[PDB]
Amino acid sequence: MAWHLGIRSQSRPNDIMAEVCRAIKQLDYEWKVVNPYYLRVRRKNPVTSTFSKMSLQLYQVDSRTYLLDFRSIDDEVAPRPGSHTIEFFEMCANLIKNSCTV
Amino acid sequence: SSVYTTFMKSHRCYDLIPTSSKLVVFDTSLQVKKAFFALVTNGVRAAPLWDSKKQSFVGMLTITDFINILHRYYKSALVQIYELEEHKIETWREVYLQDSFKPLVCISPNASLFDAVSSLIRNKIHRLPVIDPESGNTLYILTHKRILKFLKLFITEFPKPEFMSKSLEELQIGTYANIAMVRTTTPVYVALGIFVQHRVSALPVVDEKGRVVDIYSKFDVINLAAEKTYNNLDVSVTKALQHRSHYFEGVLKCYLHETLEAIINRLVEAEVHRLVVVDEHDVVKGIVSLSDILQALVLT
Amino acid sequence: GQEMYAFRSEERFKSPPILPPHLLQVILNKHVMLNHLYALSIKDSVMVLSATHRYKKKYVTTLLYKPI
Ligand SMILES: CCN(CC)c1ccc2cc(C(=O)N[C@H]3[C@@H](O)[C@H](n4cnc5c(N)ncnc54)O[C@@H]3COP(=O)(O)OP(=O)(O)O)c(=O)oc2c1
Ligand SMILES: CCN(CC)c1ccc2cc(C(=O)N[C@H]3[C@@H](O)[C@H](n4cnc5c(N)ncnc54)O[C@@H]3COP(=O)(O)OP(=O)(O)O)c(=O)oc2c1
Ligand SMILES: Nc1ncnc2c1ncn2[C@@H]1O[C@H](COP(=O)(O)O)[C@@H](O)[C@H]1O
Repeated sequence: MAWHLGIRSQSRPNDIMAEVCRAIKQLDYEWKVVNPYYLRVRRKNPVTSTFSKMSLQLYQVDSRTYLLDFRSIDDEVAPRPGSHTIEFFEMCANLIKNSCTV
Repeated sequence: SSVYTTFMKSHRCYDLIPTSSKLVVFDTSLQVKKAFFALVTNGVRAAPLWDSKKQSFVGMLTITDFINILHRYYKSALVQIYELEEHKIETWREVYLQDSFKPLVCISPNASLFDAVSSLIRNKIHRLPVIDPESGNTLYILTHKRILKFLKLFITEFPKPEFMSKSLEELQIGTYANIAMVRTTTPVYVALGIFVQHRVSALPVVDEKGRVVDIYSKFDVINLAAEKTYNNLDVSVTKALQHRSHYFEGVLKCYLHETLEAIINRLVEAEVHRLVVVDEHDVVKGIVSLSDILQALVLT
Repeated sequence: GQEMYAFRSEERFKSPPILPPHLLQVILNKHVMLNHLYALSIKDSVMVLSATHRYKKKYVTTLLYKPI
């Protein structure tokens, strides 16, 4: 199994940023722009009412290729609804699905 | 109350989790055929089930699920019904009970090891997800094998109870009646039917004189998911066991008159779920499983 | 009074930062990579997402199998 860090693209850095920003907006997530390649993302869960936080960071891996990195942010018998880890995966998935194509 | 009961009541489930572990989770809308192949590919025996609509864990997918689905698949095919193989997890789960409804059994990392053993026994289960209530994350899947190993290791041999020196026959630990078994020539589909009917995790393979020559267990069943079999269920158990013909010593056995200590030691050292109880001539007399052991330690 | 002037750096963020050699792109299966998303190449309409998280002193690598 070959595991890959985030997703790679050869699209323009500004076009990648603009498109993740539009996808965030279309998804009703809150966001902050830390720097032009670094975003903090916050979401209220439609079912649970709890909040999920992550970071997005764009890197250059070679002269034509960029890498979008996703990092979960740490806060502070039958199970209740909710899982920070799975919800992180779902945020990432929803963001990817709505900002880009293969 | 004993040195085992005291130990279990004073240790948390957290203490059992290895520093580093792997967990496979399935969204319920995933195809069943793909989920079981993921069990094999990842070298894992069970997976928590995530329901995206509910934003919750709702169950576990285990080899028992695979046994039940294969059994139904085989019978349906003889009657030209072909659904299950394109069933998603949610549709398969909808089939089997559905109010009859069984919720997910789980435990907190801060709950006692005693409560963990109690939950496994009461719910008739082999897989107990440890779920952190603060984050809601599943941390680890707790098992009989892991619990016994922990006990054996972290309890000093002495302050030793009297019952450790007593034989299985004296203490009546294990099953010694109506043992589910197969023969050397028994087809796989018949074996699955026996699994489904008796809710048992392994079947001894015997010759014409009732002597054990091999064992057909849950490990051998998920191998059918690895190979693109699903078809050759008409082959013998022996043919199905050719996937491990080499690198196989023999079946791990015990006798009725061995001490509990010796058997706990053998089970722990071998990392196996059960011993086949046998007489002087290798004729099967019963089974002692990790289930029987832990039920005995929690109650005596 | 006199008009004032503005000095903007501009090219500080003309290109995204290069990936630091401690963060590795590919892991074989076969540190602090904690909380970072990993993924298998999409095969037959299923995505596999992965990440490692800390709870007290314990690390769990979770894999989610999810249809597109
Ligand atoms: C007559 C209708 N019918 C035939 C079509 C049925 C009806 C019911 C079931 C129920 C199953 C099941 O429950 N399996 C499994 C599993 O889905 C479930 N389970 C395991 N851990 C659980 C947990 N922590 N919480 C809740 N459930 C857990 O309990 C069953 C037993 O599994 P197990 O814990 O012995 O694991 P193992 O298979 O030994 O690794 C099952 O496989 O097949 C079924 C077929
Ligand atoms: C690199 C070499 N290679 C490629 C060919 C491998 C790789 C991995 C395995 C893993 C095995 C296994 O996990 N078996 C299983 C099983 O075949 C065996 N076993 C269980 N009870 C036994 C008994 N009473 N007597 C004898 N054996 C018993 O021990 C292993 C552990 O099984 P288990 O006790 O967790 O539950 P299960 O028996 O699967 O319900 C195994 O058998 O053979 C292997 C060969
Ligand atoms: N082949 C078998 N036939 C009859 N009983 C069994 C068999 N295997 C296990 N058992 C018993 O069923 C219970 C659960 O077994 P296990 O599936 O190994 O946890 C224990 O009491 C076992 O002794």
